[PDB]
This record gives sequence, C-alpha cells and structure tokens, in this order.
Amino acid sequence: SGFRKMAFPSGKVEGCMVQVTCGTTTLNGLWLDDVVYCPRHVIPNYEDLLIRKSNHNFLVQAGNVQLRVIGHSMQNCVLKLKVDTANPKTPKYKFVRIQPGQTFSVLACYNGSPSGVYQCAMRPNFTIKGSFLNGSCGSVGFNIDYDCVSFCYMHHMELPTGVHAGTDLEGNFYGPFVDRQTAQAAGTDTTITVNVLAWLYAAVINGDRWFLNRFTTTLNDFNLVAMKYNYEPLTQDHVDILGPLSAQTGIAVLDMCASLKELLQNGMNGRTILGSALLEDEFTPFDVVRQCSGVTF
Amino acid sequence: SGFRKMAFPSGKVEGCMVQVTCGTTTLNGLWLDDVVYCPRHVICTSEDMLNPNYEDLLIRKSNHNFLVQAGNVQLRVIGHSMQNCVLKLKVDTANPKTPKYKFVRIQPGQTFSVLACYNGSPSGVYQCAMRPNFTIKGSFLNGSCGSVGFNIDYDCVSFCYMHHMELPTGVHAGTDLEGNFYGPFVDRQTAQAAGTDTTITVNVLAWLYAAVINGDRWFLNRFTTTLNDFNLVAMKYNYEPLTQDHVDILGPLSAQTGIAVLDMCASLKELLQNGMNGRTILGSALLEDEFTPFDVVRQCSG
Ligand SMILES: CCc1cc(Cl)cc(CC(=O)Nc2cncc3ccccc23)c1
Ligand SMILES: [Cl-]
Repeated sequence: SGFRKMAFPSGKVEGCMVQVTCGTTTLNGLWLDDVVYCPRHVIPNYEDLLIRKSNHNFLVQAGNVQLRVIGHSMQNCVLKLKVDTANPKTPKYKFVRIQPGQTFSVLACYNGSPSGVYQCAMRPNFTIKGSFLNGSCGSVGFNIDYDCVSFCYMHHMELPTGVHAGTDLEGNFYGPFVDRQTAQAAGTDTTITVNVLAWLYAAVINGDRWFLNRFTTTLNDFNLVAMKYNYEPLTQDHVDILGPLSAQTGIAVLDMCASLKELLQNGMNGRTILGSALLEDEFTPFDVVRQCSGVTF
Repeated sequence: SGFRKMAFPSGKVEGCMVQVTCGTTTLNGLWLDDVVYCPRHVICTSEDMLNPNYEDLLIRKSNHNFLVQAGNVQLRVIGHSMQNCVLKLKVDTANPKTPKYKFVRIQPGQTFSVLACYNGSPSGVYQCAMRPNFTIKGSFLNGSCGSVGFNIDYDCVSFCYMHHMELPTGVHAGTDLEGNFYGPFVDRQTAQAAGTDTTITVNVLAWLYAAVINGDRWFLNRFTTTLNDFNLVAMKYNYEPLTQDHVDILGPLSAQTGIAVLDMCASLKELLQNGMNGRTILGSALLEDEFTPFDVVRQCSG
C-alpha cells in the first residue's frame, strides 16, 4: 500500500554528471561516451560566440578529475564538448523527446554534483514545475526502461513565474522558448486529464472509493466538461491506455470520467484522495501500473 | 524558485542493494563492506509469525541457508549474527561500491529518502517523514522488506531506516540500521495498530517559510501569539506541540524572511481556523508537513 511521487533510481545518471566552466559561467554537463552535453548559453549569435572559443576555454570537471576537451560543436541549443576520455560509467542510454503529460525524473545538480532527485511532468504549456536554483542549468530529466536511461530533458532557464524551461538532449526546446534574456511567458496551463484519471485508479487500488459513482458519460460530454475546467482533451488513445487500470479495478474509463466530472463541478467537500485535496496530474497511467504492481531497475 | 518534495540522489544506496533468500522468503539486504544487513524476519516460516523465537530460529540456521545475490553474483555467507531486529550476514566479499556511511537513528518529524527495492533491485526513490506515531506513510508492496531510508548529506550516506512491515492501515513500520524499531512495534504478526497520527507542526511552519521565500504571502496576518496559546489551538487540530527547540530551529528562516516564529504561528492558527478558501500554498491545498526546517534551507539556498 501507499502512493508516493516516486522518481526513477538516479544512480545511472549520477555517473554522468560533470561540471562545465566557461569564463564566469559554471553549470552541469551530461558526460556520455566521449561527449559532454550542456546548454549552449554557457558560452546572442551562438555560432559567432562559439567560433571565438577554443577547447581549453571549457574546463570540464568529473569529480576531482579534469577532462580535456578535444572538440566542440553545437546542436540546436545544446553544446557538445568532445572529450579525450570515454565515461566508464556510461549506461545504456537513448535521447528521447517526450510529449506533454509525460513524466520523468529530474536529477538536480550544482557544480556537476547531484543534490536531489524529483519526479516531474512536462506541462501541456511545455514548462516543468521544477525546483531549481542558480547553477542547476544542465541538470537532466530521464526515464528508465529496463536497464536503459532515456534522457528527455536538460534544464536551460527559469521563466518569470518560477516555472522551468529546457530542451530535449538534441537541444530542441520544449515550448515556444528561446535561450536568451527577453520577455518570455509560460502559456496558460491546463490539467493533464489522462494523468488525473490514472491517479484516480491508483486511489481505488489503494482503497479510496468515496468519489466513485454509478454514472458513466460519453467521451464528447466529458470533453465538453473538461474544456470548461482547463483540462486537456481526453482522446480515445488515453481511454485505451487506461484500459488495464479499468480492467483491474472494474471501473470503466468513461465511468471514472463521470466521477472526475462530478469532482470538478462539486469539488471534494473537505475530503481527500491519496492524502491530497487537489486532483493530482503528475502520474501517468504507466506510472500507476509501475508503482501499483512493482517494476524494478 | 519552485518547491518540490525532493529525494536524495539514490546512486550510493543502489550500489548496496542485494537480494537475501532464506527458505521461501526473499527480501532486500544492505551490503556495506563485508556485511549484509536485512530484517531478521527473513528466517520466519508460516507458523513462526505470531510468536517467533528468533534466537531459537537463528541457532538452527547455517551460513549456506542464506542465499545472497548481488546482481548476477552469489555472495558466500561466512557468518550470521542478530542485532535487535536486524540480521547481519557476514559475507566473503567486501562491496566495492560501499560508500562513506553512518547509521543514524532519527526522531519523529525527520525526513529521509526511501529506495524501494524488490528482489535486490531498486525500482523507485521517494521522500518520507518519520510520523509522530513512528510509522512512515510509504509506498511498499510485498517483497519491499529490507528497503532503506537515508539522507545523503555531503558525501556520506546516513542510513536511518529499514522497512520491516505494513500495519493494517497501510502505513509502514521498520527499524533503524541497528535493528531498533521506531515506535511500539514488534516483528510479529500479532495485533498492532499505529497510534493516532498528528501533524508535524515545526515542518508545516518551515514549509510556510518556504512559501514566503517563493513569494507566497497571502496567508500572513498582522497577529502574533504566545507559544502556549499557539499549542492550545494546535492540539485541537491534531498538531504536534511546538516546543522552544522548534522555535529556535525556525530562527534562521525567521531572520531570512523577517517574520518572527510566533508571527508565523499566528498565520498557521488562522489557516487552521479558515482553511485555504480555494487557494493553494506552493501548489498544495493542504498544509504540508514532510519538509523539515533543514530541508527548506537546503532547497531554498543550497
Ligand atoms: C502481518 C504479518 C507480517 C509480519 C511481519 Cl513481521 C512482516 C510482514 C511482511 C510485510 O508486512 N510485508 C510488506 C511490506 N510492505 C508492504 C506490504 C504490502 C502488502 C503485503 C506485504 C507488505 C508481515
Ligand atoms: Cl533526527
């Protein structure tokens, strides 16, 4: 029993964190094989700024060992520093771009040193509601599938609202953001509907049933109600994804939708679900299965 | 900016997780140097649950009864001893991945990270607080026994918890790494109930200071309170009494934000009286009590 916002074990990613210093800026790098990846803002015309840099300008530190940079290239908003040594601790990895609603773990680092791990969701407005201080740039978001680390995020900046913006590991920003000091605002956020439903299934698996009702709804009637409460549209794909949870608990997806519809129009009435007074949307349907069945890494 | 329930990086602890099998029972072990630590109930049978004699059960075991597996390598048990409710299996190989570590017993209200494992394999990491009733509200399934709670302050891992059992309410009970249970709990399947839980007041206040540091001020009021008047109100809402030690501990946050502890106490008194009124504090509609004053300073400063 129990439901917690659980992150993936961070060990495979900790073995990749390095400190990258260029001039006055110090941030984090992801050392995989003989390449160190980091935000290009460590060096604006970035092609022009990068052509003025030499390999010895970037001081890369892996623990108490200095890595010598033997090349540098830029891919979108990510800087790739070719180093002489391949990271022995390099795990089986992939660079994956995630979609909004998808969750991932963040290993927050300061000076190439991991200090915390937390679980995040890519908001529908493409920002993450992270926890970052100055120096966290280059910190990475990841998932683990079997023994493979899927790197999906690199932290680049904090928006004026305290939310975070970054890129995938190929340097492509999530959201309409740019890596420079200018007026940039996060768009109006919406609730990840499929994730709230998955979390309602997790509450039922944990014995919380007060919100369940005898009613069902059509997907269209649910989406008309969801739109009114700033909830993301629930697609037929989402229903199919929720299928195993629907089968396990005996509550049809449109039947849980009718519970969610009532929860939105009426509220919780001083009641809680999994110790929360808000509807939680940072657990995907897969996260609920993984946590409520026991998958290990 | 931003406030998250953050766990310590689990890598140093992952390098210590092993699988311990004794008969039909398989649980987790913590392999540090040449010793594997695990709950002593790994040696219990079906009829040795209600009233087991662990000294008697352990004397009947030989080193070859304990199958210890570290990854795909079997470790050779060369000795066994029991310290309170933990079993110590001396092995023939010292763990190369053994970090700089300490065994620390924590007090209620204290937080720690839990590395949940099944079959000696880490599957997730989450943040926990030792509840005032000495239970933890964890997320554990069958096979999680032997999973550990820790804090990684600087480069040293302070092991503070080992999971042992789930109480009838879905809450969890375990020991420190010396085998001493937290609370009035025993490793027997006898009727055991967690005591009435209370809110860790000092932690809610620390989290209110975290919200102020993050720009949230709506809950602040023009009032202050005496420590006694605050406790008289706090008790009525099942909040732990706030001691002078707690007031002292909140001192740095009080100095950083400019809000006196008894002033922040009057804000908490009002929040208990009024509720949130459809508002949130740090994205939460409930008062959060699993962030200690030390957690708030570490996350909001470094
Ligand atoms: C009542 C008998 C008993 C006494 C003792 Cl000394 C130990 C256990 C084992 C136990 O509680 N294991 C588990 C841990 N966490 C969560 C669990 C969820 C489901 C099933 C087991 C779970 C059981
Ligand atoms: Cl403590």
